[PDB]
Amino acid sequence: TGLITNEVLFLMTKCTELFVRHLAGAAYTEEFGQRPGEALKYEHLSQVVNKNKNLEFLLQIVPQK
Amino acid sequence: AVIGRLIKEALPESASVSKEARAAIARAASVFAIFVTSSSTALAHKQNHKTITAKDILQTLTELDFESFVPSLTQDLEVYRKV
Repeated sequence: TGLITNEVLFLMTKCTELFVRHLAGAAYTEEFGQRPGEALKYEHLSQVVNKNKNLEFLLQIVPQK
Repeated sequence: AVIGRLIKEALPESASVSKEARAAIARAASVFAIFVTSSSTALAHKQNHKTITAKDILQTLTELDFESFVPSLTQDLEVYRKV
């Protein structure tokens, strides 16, 4: 395994924050569509994580209570 | 954390996120980084590279079904390299 470049520390930081926006948004949008001012709860996050296939790696991290 | 704003930035006007939702999103983002790192290693490994590159991560992203991400990260890399 080689080292880890700055360009990578950068890219990694940059896409993780895009994913925070993605998971949040996706979770809300799948619950309240576009309706504004709604309250996002844990159920909504475990709901999209159980739905979206690209989120299956989070099935054990965000399980359904 | 800074995740509080990233969140309320991704959400519509007047939306709120419970402390559990945010916590969950935080853990989720953490597993994401580890997972993308891990996968980028494998792709960088199958792509011969000894070192993970900006294109090994962008390829993993898209190969991991987050192709939406790519265009901005590329726009960012391009601007990042000049500075």
